[PDB]
Amino acid sequence: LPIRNIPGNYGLPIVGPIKDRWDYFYDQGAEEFFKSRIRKYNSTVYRVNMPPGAFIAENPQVVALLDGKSFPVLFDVDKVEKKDLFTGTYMPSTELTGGYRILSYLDPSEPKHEKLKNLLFFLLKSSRNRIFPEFQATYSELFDSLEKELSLKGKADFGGSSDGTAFNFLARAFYGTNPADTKLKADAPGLITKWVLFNLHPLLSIGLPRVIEEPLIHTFSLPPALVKSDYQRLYEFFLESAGEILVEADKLGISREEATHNLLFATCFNTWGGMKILFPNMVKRIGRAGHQVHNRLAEEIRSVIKSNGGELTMGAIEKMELTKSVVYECLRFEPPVTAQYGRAKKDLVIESHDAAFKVKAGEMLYGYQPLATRDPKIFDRADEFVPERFVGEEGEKLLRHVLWSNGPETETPTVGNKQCAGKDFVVLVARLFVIEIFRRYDSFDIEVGTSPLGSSVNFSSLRKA
Ligand code: HEM
Ligand SMILES: CCCCC[C@@H]1O[C@@H]1C/C=C\CCCCCCCC(=O)O
Repeated sequence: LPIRNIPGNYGLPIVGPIKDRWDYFYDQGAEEFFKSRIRKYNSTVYRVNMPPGAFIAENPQVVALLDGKSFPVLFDVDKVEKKDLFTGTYMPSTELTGGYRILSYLDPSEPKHEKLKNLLFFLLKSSRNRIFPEFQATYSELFDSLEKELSLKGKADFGGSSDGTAFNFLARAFYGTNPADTKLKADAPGLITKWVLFNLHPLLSIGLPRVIEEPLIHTFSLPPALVKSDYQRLYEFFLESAGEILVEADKLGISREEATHNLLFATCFNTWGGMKILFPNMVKRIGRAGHQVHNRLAEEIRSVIKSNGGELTMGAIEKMELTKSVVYECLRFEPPVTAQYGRAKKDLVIESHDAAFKVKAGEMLYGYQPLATRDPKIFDRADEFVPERFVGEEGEKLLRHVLWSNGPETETPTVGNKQCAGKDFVVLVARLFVIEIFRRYDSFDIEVGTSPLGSSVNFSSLRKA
């Protein structure tokens, strides 16, 4: 391929980044922010400032990788460092996480990265026999509550009930603990939300005018001290609930304190936060796919479950072709976490589809995943949600291009990479979500809107079987 100069510029100091930040949050939004510049530069690889800049990030300058050929460089640990850039060009204060640099911020070359990731592998593996009955029991309550709300109001706010459900499910599946039986009561969603806000506010817009938002959440960090006691409530819950997992932490040579802050982060930020983005988006997309798709999903899931003697099992789910594919299409069409960063360890040649580009050691690389996963030179009808995309031998090959987990879907998280530790779990619970919906309902209608993180979704009808 021809070597090309990386297009784009960073504009003037201070003023360049601010204008790019207004574009990103207010005047264009992220998708059009990235696409308008692809069109301008005639390149899917270019230089751009990324938020937050201001006083929170020291350097907003990145090289954006916005196609599915160049983006995978971000998985390659021989090529990029993955230290302290989970949230990009800035890092939330370790005051927010008990003074620790949590697993998600550690490079694979740090020994504690191996210990902590192995701990989460154990967390997940040791919960395998609770996932099914706990998901089915807690999500059954969710849908009871949603049917109730629909009959009262004529619509049912999904996100307003499903946040509690997700956390209840995680506590019971991961720790055999019902939050209702603890001091947390039903408080966890609110505590986690505030704490996540304190972590992620430099990257978020909450719909307020820019005159308020910019000074309040985009220039300076929100003080960690103001969430410290909310965090302590969550910490004490993990300390008292994580008994069996803490013995294994002890065996792995991890302090009880470090294990607990890490278990909290993994459950509350990685898992519950990812679920908080994913499930309402799934409802939105599946809802938009229409009633014929719902009926086909319903017929598949029910038949397969009946063929399995009414028992839902891991192996039964492998039969549910459209179900597996729909889940994959949700993850491709709309990756829940869109921002992946990596610092070039050495000088690199990054190939895109029509040119190659030279980056120097130390440059921050950034990918906006939905432009890699909706890349029209990799996927046909790339901006269409196609439920059956991954069905059959030929569709399954395309999975290596589904990147939600910070790696190809065909690859496994290891202690050596930075691929999502809960990869298999996420795909599992997302499938169980679809299974629970369509073993109850032949179809549904939604009303949708925007959320600071993902989507705001209402059911306006739920057609029971
Ligand atoms: C639907 C929910 C989830 C979503 C959307 C999601 C997405 C992601 C993404 C994109 C990354 C890469 C971060 C980066 O380096 O830029 C990541 C990393 C990570 N995730 Fe997940 N994830 C989810 C659930 C989970 C679960 C269930 C676990 C269970 C323990 C988990 C644990 C982790 C950990 C420990 C890392 C850092 C990996 C490492 O340092 O090697 N996440 N996740
Ligand atoms: C809300 C919690 C996000 C899900 C957590 C899961 O561990 C991955 C998060 C990876 C990087 C976090 C970046 C924070 C921005 C999240 C929303 C905006 C976006 O999608 O980029």
